[PDB]
Amino acid sequence: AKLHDYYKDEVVKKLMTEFNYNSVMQVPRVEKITLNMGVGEAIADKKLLDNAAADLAAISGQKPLITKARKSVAGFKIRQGYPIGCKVTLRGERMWEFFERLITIAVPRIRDFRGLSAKSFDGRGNYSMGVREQIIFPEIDYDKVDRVRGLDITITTTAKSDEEGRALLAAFDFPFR
Amino acid sequence: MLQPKRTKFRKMHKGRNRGLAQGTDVSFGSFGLKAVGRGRLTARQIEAARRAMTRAVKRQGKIWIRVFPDKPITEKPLAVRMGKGKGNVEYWVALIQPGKVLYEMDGVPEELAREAFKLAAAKLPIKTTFVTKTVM
Amino acid sequence: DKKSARIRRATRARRKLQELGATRLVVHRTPRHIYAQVIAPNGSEVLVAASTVEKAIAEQLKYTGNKDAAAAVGKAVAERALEKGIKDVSFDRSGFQYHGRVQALADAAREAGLQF
Amino acid sequence: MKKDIHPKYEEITASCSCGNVMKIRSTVGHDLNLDVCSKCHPFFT
Amino acid sequence: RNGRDSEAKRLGVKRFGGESVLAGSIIVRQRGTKFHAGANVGCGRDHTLFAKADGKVKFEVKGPKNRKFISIEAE
Amino acid sequence: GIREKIKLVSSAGTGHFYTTTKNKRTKPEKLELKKFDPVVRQHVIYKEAK
RNA sequence: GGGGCUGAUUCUGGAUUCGACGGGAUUUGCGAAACCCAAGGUGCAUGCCGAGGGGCGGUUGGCCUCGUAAAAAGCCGCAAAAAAUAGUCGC
RNA sequence: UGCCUGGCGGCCGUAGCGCGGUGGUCCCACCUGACCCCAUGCCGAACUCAGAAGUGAAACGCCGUAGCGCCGAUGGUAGUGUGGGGUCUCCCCAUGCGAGAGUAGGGAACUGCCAGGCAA
RNA sequence: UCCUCCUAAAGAGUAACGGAGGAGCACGAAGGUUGGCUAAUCCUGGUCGGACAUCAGGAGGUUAGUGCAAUGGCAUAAGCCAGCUUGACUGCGAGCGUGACGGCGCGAGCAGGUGCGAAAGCAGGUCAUAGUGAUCCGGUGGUUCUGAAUGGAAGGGCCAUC
RNA sequence: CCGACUUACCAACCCGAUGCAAACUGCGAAUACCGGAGAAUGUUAUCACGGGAGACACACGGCGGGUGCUAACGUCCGUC
Repeated sequence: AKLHDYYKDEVVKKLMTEFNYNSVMQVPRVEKITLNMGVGEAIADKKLLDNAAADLAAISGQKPLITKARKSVAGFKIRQGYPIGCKVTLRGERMWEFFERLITIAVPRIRDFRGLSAKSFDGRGNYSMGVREQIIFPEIDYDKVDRVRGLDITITTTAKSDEEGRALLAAFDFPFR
Repeated sequence: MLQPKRTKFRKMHKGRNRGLAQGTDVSFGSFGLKAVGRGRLTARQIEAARRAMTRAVKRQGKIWIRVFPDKPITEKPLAVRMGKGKGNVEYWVALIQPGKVLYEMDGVPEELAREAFKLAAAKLPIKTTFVTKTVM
Repeated sequence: DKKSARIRRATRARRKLQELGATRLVVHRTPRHIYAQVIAPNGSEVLVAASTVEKAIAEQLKYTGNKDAAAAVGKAVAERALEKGIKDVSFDRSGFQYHGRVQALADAAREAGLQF
Repeated sequence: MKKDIHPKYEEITASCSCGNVMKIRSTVGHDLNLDVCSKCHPFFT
Repeated sequence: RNGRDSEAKRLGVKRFGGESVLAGSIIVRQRGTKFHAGANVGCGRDHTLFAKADGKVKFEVKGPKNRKFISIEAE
Repeated sequence: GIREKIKLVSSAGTGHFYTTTKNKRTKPEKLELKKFDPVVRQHVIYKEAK
C-alpha cells in the first residue's frame, strides 16, 4: 500500500486538474498487471516449462501458475491443451508494491538502458510492454538460474483513451525516452 | 467463353424453363438487346455473339453481358445404350426467359448500336429485339 | 455485468418451475437489503411479498442485508404464506449461489414452518 | 481472487548501496542489498 | 458409383392441432427440436414429443427467439 | 472393431453378471462398478469376468 | 475402348536434404535510407534562370561546373573482354 | 392517486440497435473493508461476507434521436384449384384462391401485479 | 445390408445401372447429476515470436463446437470445465408410432434399489438418426422346473449368456 | 542502376447495383392430407371376423418430374 497512498490524494487531484473529470469515478485506476512468461519451447520437454515457472516463481504469493495452449498449430509443433506458458494475474492489493520493485529499482538494472516506448496500446488505453529478460528483478541472483527469460508485462488501467493510459503511466515517473 | 469458376455440382437435373425474366430492363449501359423468345443459349453461342457484336465498334465502349451459363448440361456418348450411369458434361447453357436483356452497350452512336446488336441477333438462336435505356 | 448474465442461469430454474408448474420462492440480493417473494403458478401474480425494504421491517436491525437481517424476513414470509394456508413451495436460487445470505434466508423460511 | 498458485513471496527490507534507501516489502527471500537506485539512474543528464 | 440410400424413417407430424389424444400418444416425430415442449409435452430420447396427459394438442409459437410449442389443454 | 466383450460378475452370492464391452488394450485394469443386483435387490460391487 | 493394381520404403499422419544458396526475424554497431531537432560549427548561400558536360556521342530529366557564360562527373555502346578454367587420350 | 425505483411476468424486434440528454432524497449500480462463511487447475476480477465514507464515471432506467433494423397495405404482378381452349418443350380464357419482394406509410412500444421512497 | 440429403410434385410414403455422400465402430469415460462458464476469426499492443504460440484490450457474433457423413437442432446450451457418482439398475409398463410378417421405436408412471443437489428434480447410456444378422446346433454359469421302477444322476426345460 | 511518372488492366476485402440454383431460404401460395362441428343426399357407401379367389407382364392420354437429345408408340416414379 505504498504508492496507492500517493495515488489516493496527490494523483487524483492531479488527474482532474489535467483532464477536467467532473466525477471521481472517471479518473483512471490501475487494476492489474499481466506478468506472463510465454517460454514456448517447452513443447518437447517438461522441465523447460517447470524451471521457467520456477524462474518466474518469486513475484506474487505462492506456487507458479501454469497455462495451456489455445489450439493446435503445426508450425509451432503443438497440440490442443498443452502446458506451454506461465502467467500472472496480479490484480488487487498485493500488486501495488511490485511497481516500486519494477518501475523504480529494476529500471536501473537493464543492460545498457535507454528507455521504454510510449506508443504501445491496446486501442483503449492500457499499456503492454515486454521486458527482454528477467535478471533486473531483485529476486534473481545469477547463481541457480540459467536463462535470459523474457516476459510480457501488461498493465491494465481504467483509461477511456490512449493518452490517459499514457498519462496514468506518466503520473508515476515512467521512463518515456 | 464463359464457365463457372469452382462450381459446386458436376451434374444437375434438366429442369424446366417456365416464367418470365427476373431481370427487368436496361441497368448498366444505355442500349440493350432483350430476348423475346424462350429457350437457352450455349456458352459457344454467347462468345460468337459477343465477338461479332464487338466487331462492329472494334474496341469502342464496353459491352455488358447480363447473363451467364451456370448450368452443366450433359450428353451420353455416341452409340451407347440408355442409362448405365449419368452422362458427363459437354457444354454450359443459360436458361433464358422472355423479356431478358442479354447484352448492354454504352458509348456509341444510336444507329451504329442498332446493327451492333442486330448482327448479334443473327448469331443468337432466339428471336429478339432492341430496347433503349428505361426512364425511371 | 453480473446481473443480467445471472438471469440466464436463473431461467433454467425458472423454466423448470413453470414447466412442472410449482409455486416458487424467489430471492434477490442487494448490498444493503435482501428480498423474498412467493409468486403464484400463473406466472404473473405475486402472492406473498415480504422483504426488508418496508420501513416497518428494516428498523429491527442496524444494517439490513446481512445474514441475521436476511433471516429476519425469511421467518416472516412463510408466516405470511402459511396465513394464506400455503404448504408447498420449492426454493428458487434466482441465479444466486445457495451458500451465503440466500441460504440464510432459506434457513429462516425452513424455521417458520414451510417445507422445501 | 484465489488460492496457492501465484509466484512466491517473502518480505525483505532492502537498501541500495549509494546512500539512497528503498526499503519496501519484497518477495526475494531473506534480503538483498541493491547497487543502483532510481535517483542515481543516469536519465537526467 | 451411386444409388446407395436408406429406407425413410416416416418422420414429421402425427397429430394436428385441436386433436384430442390420450397420455403417451406420440405427437411429432422429429430429428432436431423444430417443435419445443410447451405444457404437458415431454421430449423423449430422440426428441419425440409425446402427449403426457389427456387433452387436445395445440400448436403455438412463444419465447424470446420465437420457438414453436406443442401444448395440451385438458378437455 | 477392437472393444471385445467382457463380463462383470458380482461380489454377491449370485452367479449373475452384467455383460458389457471394454477396451482392454487401452484400459488395462479391471472395471469396478456398484450396480444394482437383482437377486440380492441390493447394491454390490462388480469385478471383471471372462 | 473399360476394370484392377502399381504411383518417391513406411503400404494411415509428427522430415531432422548434418551443409552454400533463397525467405524471415533475432542480436550487434551505427549509417538521410536504418533520421530528425538551427543548435555545437557557421557568412556571405539556395532555388528559378543562362550554361555545358572524363578520348568520343550521350548520360541521374538530374549531377563535380558556370553570378549570366566556356571548361569540368557516376555511367551507356567505345574500350587493356575472357578463354583447354574436370580429367585422361590423339596427329 | 401521481411520480419513480425494484421484483416477477404477458407479448415477444412498431417491442432492437447506434447516437443526442438525465437521474443518486429513495432505490439501484459502482464503492470501501476483508482473518473469519465461502470462493478458486492463479491474485477477495467473478463468486462470498462485512459494511455502507465517496460516486452517478460506468451499468441501468427514462427523455431525445428513423442514422439503421423492424411492421407495412391498396392496386398490379408470379403461381394455381378446377372448367375448357391454343400455332400444346409453353401459354390463353372462364371462374376460385393469392403472394414474395417493392411502393405510400408506420415505427423509437404497450401490458399485468407486488413492495418501498417522494408529492397530494 | 444399414444411415443422411435430393430426385419427391409443402401430410407420411414413393422408382431408374438417377444425383451426392457415410457405417460393420468409438466412450467406464467422451456416462449420470449438481455447480460454473461461453465461441469463430480479425486487427491494437506486447521479449525471443515474425504470418502461427503464450498475454492483454476491443471489434465480432456462434461464420465455433457437438467421437465420425450429411441433415435437423442445440447458450435454458445438446458446447465447455470443475465436483461427487455409476441410472451404462432390475421387475414392469397405461399409451401410441411404425413394417405384409418377423421385427423396431418413443413413453410419463408403478414396485424395489442407487447417485447428485439443501430442495423440488434428473438419471433404467452418449444431441438425434448407421456402428448389424433370424433359426438350428452346441458351449459356460445359475436354477430340482422336470428328470421315464425308485434314490439320485445323465439329459432336457428355464434364466443369464457365448 | 537510380528511379519517378503512367497504364489497357491482373486486382482483394467493404460499399451500391445485376442475374442463377434439386442437394441456397431471412420470405411464402393454390391445392393436398388430418381433426372437430353441421345439413342434405347414398340400396352400410365405414370397418371388423370368417370361407373363397384371382392378381404381383401393364398400356396409352393428362398433369408433376427423373433420365434421353425436355428424340422416341423410350424408360422409370407420382397422380387422375
